[PDB]
Amino acid sequence: KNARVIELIAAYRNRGHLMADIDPLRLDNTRFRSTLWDLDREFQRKKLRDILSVLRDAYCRHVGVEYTHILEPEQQRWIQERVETKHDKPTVAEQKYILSKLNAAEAFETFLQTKYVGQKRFSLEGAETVIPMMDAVIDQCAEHGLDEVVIAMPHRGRLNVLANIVGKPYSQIFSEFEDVKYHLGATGTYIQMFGDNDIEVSLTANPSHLEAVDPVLEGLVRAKQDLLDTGEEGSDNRFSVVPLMLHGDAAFAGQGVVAETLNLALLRGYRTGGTIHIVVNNQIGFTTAPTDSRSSEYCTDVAKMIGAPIFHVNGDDPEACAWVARLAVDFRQAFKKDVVIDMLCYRRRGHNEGDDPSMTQPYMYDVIDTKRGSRKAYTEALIGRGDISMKEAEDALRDYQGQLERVFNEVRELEKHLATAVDKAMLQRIGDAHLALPEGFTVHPRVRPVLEKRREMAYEGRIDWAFAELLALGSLIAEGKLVRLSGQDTQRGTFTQRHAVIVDRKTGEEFTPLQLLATNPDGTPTGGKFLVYNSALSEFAAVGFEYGYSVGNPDAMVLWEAQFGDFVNGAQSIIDEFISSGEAKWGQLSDVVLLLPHGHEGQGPDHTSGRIERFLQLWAEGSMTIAMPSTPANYFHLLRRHGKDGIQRPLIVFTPKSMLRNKAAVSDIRDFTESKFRSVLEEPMYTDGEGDRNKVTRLLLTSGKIYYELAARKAKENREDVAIVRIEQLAPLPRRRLAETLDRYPNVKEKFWVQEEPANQGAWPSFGLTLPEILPDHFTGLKRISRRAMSAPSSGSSKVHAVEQQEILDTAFG
Amino acid sequence: DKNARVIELIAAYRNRGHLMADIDPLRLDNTRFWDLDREFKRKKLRDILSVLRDAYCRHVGVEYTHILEPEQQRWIQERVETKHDKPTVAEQKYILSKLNAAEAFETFLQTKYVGQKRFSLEGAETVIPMMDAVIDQCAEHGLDEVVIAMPHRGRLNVLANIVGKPYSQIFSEFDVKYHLGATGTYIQMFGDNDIEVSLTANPSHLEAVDPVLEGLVRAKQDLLDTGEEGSDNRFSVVPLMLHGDAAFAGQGVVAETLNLALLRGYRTGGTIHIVVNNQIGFTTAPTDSRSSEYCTDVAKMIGAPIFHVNGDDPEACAWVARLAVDFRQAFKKDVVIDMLCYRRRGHNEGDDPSMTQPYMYDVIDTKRGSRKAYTEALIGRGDISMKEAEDALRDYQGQLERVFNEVRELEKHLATAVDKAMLQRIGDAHLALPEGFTVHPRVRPVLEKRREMAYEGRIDWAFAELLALGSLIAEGKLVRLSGQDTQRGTFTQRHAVIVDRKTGEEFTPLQLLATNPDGTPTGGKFLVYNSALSEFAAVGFEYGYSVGNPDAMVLWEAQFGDFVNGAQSIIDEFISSGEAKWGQLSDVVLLLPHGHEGQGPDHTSGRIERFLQLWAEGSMTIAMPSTPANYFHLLRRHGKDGIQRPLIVFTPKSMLRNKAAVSDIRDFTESKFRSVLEEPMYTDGEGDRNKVTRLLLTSGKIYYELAARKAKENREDVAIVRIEQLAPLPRRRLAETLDRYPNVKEKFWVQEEPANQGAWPSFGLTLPEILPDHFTGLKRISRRAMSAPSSGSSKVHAVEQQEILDTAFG
Ligand SMILES: Cc1ncc(C[n+]2csc(CCOP(=O)(O)OP(=O)(O)O)c2C)c(N)n1
Ligand SMILES: Cc1ncc(C[n+]2csc(CCOP(=O)(O)OP(=O)(O)O)c2C)c(N)n1
Ligand SMILES: [Ca+2]
Ligand SMILES: [Ca+2]
Ligand SMILES: [Mg+2]
Ligand SMILES: [Mg+2]
Repeated sequence: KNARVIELIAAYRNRGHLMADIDPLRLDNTRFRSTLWDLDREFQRKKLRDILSVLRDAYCRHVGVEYTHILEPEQQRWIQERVETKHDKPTVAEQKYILSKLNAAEAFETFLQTKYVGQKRFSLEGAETVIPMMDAVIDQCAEHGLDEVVIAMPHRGRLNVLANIVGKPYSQIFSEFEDVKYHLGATGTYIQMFGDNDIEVSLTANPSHLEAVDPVLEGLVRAKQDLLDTGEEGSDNRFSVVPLMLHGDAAFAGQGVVAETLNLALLRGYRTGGTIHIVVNNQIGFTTAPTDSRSSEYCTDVAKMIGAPIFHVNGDDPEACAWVARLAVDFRQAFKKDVVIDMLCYRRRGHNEGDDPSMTQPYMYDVIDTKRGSRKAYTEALIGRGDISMKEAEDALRDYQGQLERVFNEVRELEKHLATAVDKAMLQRIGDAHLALPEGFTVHPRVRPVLEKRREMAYEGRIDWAFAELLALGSLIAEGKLVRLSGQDTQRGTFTQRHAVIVDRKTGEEFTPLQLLATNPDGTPTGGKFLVYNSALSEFAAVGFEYGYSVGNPDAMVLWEAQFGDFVNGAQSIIDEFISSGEAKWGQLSDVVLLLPHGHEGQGPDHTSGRIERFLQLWAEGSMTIAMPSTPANYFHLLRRHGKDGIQRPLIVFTPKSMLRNKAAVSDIRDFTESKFRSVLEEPMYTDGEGDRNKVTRLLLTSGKIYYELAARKAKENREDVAIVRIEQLAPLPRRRLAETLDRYPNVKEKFWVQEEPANQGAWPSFGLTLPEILPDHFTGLKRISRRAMSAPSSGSSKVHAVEQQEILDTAFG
Repeated sequence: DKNARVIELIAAYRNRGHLMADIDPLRLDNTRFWDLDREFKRKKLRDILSVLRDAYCRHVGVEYTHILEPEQQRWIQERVETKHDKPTVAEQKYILSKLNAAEAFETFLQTKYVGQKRFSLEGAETVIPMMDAVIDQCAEHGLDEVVIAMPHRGRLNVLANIVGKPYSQIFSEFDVKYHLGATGTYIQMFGDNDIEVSLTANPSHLEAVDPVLEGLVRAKQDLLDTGEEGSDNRFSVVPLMLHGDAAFAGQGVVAETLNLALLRGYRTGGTIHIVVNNQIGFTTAPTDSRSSEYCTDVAKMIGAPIFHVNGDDPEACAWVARLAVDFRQAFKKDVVIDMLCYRRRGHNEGDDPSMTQPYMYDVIDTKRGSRKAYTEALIGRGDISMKEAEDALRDYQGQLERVFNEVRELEKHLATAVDKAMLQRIGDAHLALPEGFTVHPRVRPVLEKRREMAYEGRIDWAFAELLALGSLIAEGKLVRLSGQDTQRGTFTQRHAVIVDRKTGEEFTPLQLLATNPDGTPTGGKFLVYNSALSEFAAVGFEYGYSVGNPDAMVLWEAQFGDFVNGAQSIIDEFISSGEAKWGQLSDVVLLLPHGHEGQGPDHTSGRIERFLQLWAEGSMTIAMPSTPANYFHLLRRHGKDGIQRPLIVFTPKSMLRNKAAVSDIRDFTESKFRSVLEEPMYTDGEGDRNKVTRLLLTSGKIYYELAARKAKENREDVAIVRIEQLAPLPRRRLAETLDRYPNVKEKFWVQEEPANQGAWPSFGLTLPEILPDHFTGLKRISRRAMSAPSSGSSKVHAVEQQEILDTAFG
């Protein structure tokens, strides 16, 4: 008998959610339809009837709890202790407060659909309970003494969230009201009703691409946490900035970025101490039914990927919704892990102004047509339960009418109205840091020569690309800058060149040489820090995270590195919707750096190109800086200029692979100490040697590693009639420097743009059209030397690659 | 109290025994790890506990209590909680012969060639007898084919020891081999059945092939009349998908693809997943690659059973592979096998993996391979004699010599028009409702207007599309059309499926064209679905479907072309380049709603400039038709041309309801696709081509606005020529048309898109070089260059649009 009871307890805890009354529409009738002497028997010693009543109340009323999939027993125990108790009914005051939030939420919706045209698509009607729910989340975060709640959400109810959650005045929200308002960021202050705390509340900008903002929000919150010295990189472990992420049911189940972002939730490089997720589950996706949208019971099942607790709650019960919101915040604070709230509700209107939703979902909309709103339902229920008197209900309807008038009236009143050069001692310090190992640290035998070579380079020169990068980042840290660098295998470097983190051969302990530069020789901190991580195997979420990190902390140097530039197309949505366009669309600024290894080396179409042509196509005046440096010193100056220029603008860098180890691609100490970034470079024989520019009749214009091959062919054949000029900064085109450089070769009769990439790729598609237009006296007659146009970045054969490369060199010198 | 502790103990093993199972061959985590003769309800507690420890805490970690279906939990419980009969000596020797072949292959690959370390299967060889068991069990069920998708690790070993490709084929001109497709036949060793085994092509982008494989299998399943769109529920084409641990946890496409597993439009009857879990991703440790216990935790999204298996136990690995196939057959749902193993070598030739993972590699350095381990284990247990072990080693040696010798020996050596009757039949089909069907009051006028357009003309875009698809079905073609809200259409224009107002039953008017008037089938079919809210998986699936059935007409529709960038990896790695890279052909159609209408930067552009940039001769067809009839002929040409080539179409939004954008019946019955269109006043009216001094070249809906301005101002001096086919550029038709306007003094390319977008970036550079006698001096009229596809303000949009029209006629 006691064995059947234990199995019955487990059955309610595991599967009671399959029988909970969570759907306000009750669309599926089969949901519910599909001994007595044992009830008074005692089984802590409690009667079976009391055990069963606690289980039905906790798991089979208006909240479906999914938590037995959680692997941590202490988390399962924490939930079952809070859920399996006799809960004290809310005070009438708390019920009246929740009703006032529904009053404000519904008053906003009535106004939005009555005053303006084309607002049906944004309607929160049938889902208004999300407002007292969000209110409870933020109020509970303030109760925990947290610093800020950052929200990311799509368009549904966004202006309602601005007014009733962020607390933006109507004068600001409806100022010159057309749709861009549905994409902009916002900031406000939430002041507790029944408490004495306040908390900052912000909303991040986003495109119409559903869920694409998810990893952006995480990076933004992480940057804010790092600044407050809270969380993973902080002294305190309160993670005092809370991500509050809203979603729609169809998008949450279908978009891959959701799983990529959930995958970041506990990573040392990306954790934000747990995100509070709210899915506005109106059980429809435009005209699409959930059966065509997902292959699982709930739209939230993806959250089981990280063992997150899931609460399915009935949107027509705002008390249960507010209670679950507060429980979610307490779980997040206790375990620093994500909590998912699935609010079952409905979409009162069609998807947009034209849509009659009974055309495609007649059964659902015949049931929706019998529904009174959550506010009228909650007021009527409170009257029935004997919770409020007829007078108190009339006062509630008066408060609703007052809110409605206030928004109409207020909107009516609104209608009436630099050097980057460092001293040599900085280079020496960064070099010495590579040999300043912790006491008893055991360096891997193959890493030790790298550390010694770096000390040698810092004092004697011949500085390679990999060290030049760390000299730039280390000098920024010494000057007080926060530097965050990440990507796939970025700590060591894909080409075993970086070693930003070195690993103890015996203990596995990590040592970060550049972190020593965060402390001055006197011992005081510089205010700077080096944060370097290996990312998860993701492009979409990792790029979105780094973009959001730079938005969150504009003073940080933020770099994301692709394993090979060819994989960055996995993050195309972030490049198109945020990086390249966020500034022009929303006035949102980012200084994020994307490092994209690029170059034709015969390793195939997925290990050759960062798609220079695509980034040049996205570019417009002042949107991004695009570069392909050919020397370590120039890369050093490019990064230091980027971090010190006081301009928040993304930087795209096409970085080398084999050129990392090209013995000709090295720089002198004086290039770091007495020079600056050069958008255009000339051959050293003309700037520092005995070369004669006046002998040149053929000018080769190029970018990147092909320069060294062209220079080696020029040297082999003693071709004084040919000069090679490098365009280091591809965008904005350095018009003036390019004009000035070309003027010093007066006997040029022919000019060629030379590139490794196919004719429909690389810089030619844009340069071939732009250069003869911006500089007609220099580039009229400009011809191309490249690989033939191809549907792939390169051939799949290393043999075909070598022949094509030799054809380019032979044509250039033909 | 005693019995109560026993039930709680049974539940703990079933729920959490996998946390204590000896699954890791390396045993990296050390922290991982009397009353018993009393009978319980009748078995002794010691025998109850032994069954539980063997089932859940030995070399297999079973995760199944998260499954919501109780019959699935029961089915697993019953097969895993039994005293299992030890495999026959013939089976153990067979598993060892597969490990022998697998290891001999690896020794050869790493000894003969340079640069093969990155693809080494050393430490993970047990995946070969595991895959062998999967395919053998599929053959035992009498299934038709197993289609594999995998990344590069052990790919050539799979070709030789699974697909059964000869060494002469594998090492011919020997890295493109690591990406190509392959087909073979698997013949059972101890059975009398055979099964086809194929491998699909893939880029280096890990997991990107996942939805491609599902689409390819579904196309094959539809062809064999099996599964969702078939007579039997066998789903006799099985997807076998391999993965790496870091990519399976980090790539979003995995979740998007798992999300398709039970959908009516995308289900393949369950996929068998094998994760080669070597507990590393290049230099990255699992604690930096995922936020959960297992790399396979994403599979809990669809309640899939998960089996964590020790790669050093090939018997347990082969047993789990067979159980997985039985589960898939019983429940038509995905099964995930997490094979714990190790990566013996560095990620590549340069890598000393102890630089970044010294503890793991000091433990790997003590490991003998799973072959030497399994041979020694078979001697110790007394399952094979010393002689049989020597023969087993003689078999390895013999397999090694054979591959060296065979590769050594290798080194030495049409009209698209339809008739009036066809148009009328498609119009009439819209009114041929099933008995007792109740049409929605707002859908009924659409059905009656279509009958009216079929007989009287003024055919709009939406009907012209269905006229093209419907006529192809009547001719016997399989038409598969899908995308977000595609059944109704995003702009409420398609109504390819209509819903009974009273019962909710779906009716597909075009499906009536799959049956001849005599009652016999045409062989054609209309498969139309609302997709999940995915771009990456949905586009990958449709691409895969076109590969799987080259005779099918496959169309994927973006809600707005602006969202197709979510599928950029599929566009770049498969659609635009699969033919040139792997010789893999696809006739997939992408329909991208496009046009400047003031709805913002995410509801304006399908990024024409990006598709034109990807294009190279013979890779794709790119079009932006301006008339319903020209769109009809474009789709008909595409489906009937006998060429497998992707088609990119920039489709209208407001132009769907533009009263001037309608076609006559004669445009369907007596014309063809026109790559270049002239104004009807010159081809059919009283317009004089010799009066023209200014030529406006354009594409798409802006034509109607330019024509309206011409008509308002009676501008006989200006002509508007449309480029309907943007790629390949219709060079001969363009020259021929322009030669008909001899007094042209100036030419302009006119477009709605910003100067750095639309067709201008490519046309501005390409038109003066391919046709210098016509386009030298070509000038642009467009929106200014922008970092976004458009302004976010409808007011700015209107001003800019008027500026374009005023410049064109200035
Ligand atoms: C990435 C992306 N794909 C497609 C769309 C087009 N779209 C807009 S709303 C919608 C349906 C959304 O359903 P759901 O996520 O349940 O949200 P709801 O509108 O019901 O609140 C789609 C497909 C989009 N905005 N973003
Ligand atoms: C989409 C994508 N991103 C990045 C890479 C680069 N890459 C190649 S192998 C590797 C690590 C793979 O780890 P895992 O998935 O565990 O497979 P394994 O090599 O261990 O078999 C990465 C990140 C890739 N090929 N594809
Ligand atoms: Ca800057
Ligand atoms: Ca074709
Ligand atoms: Mg929805
Ligand atoms: Mg791995």
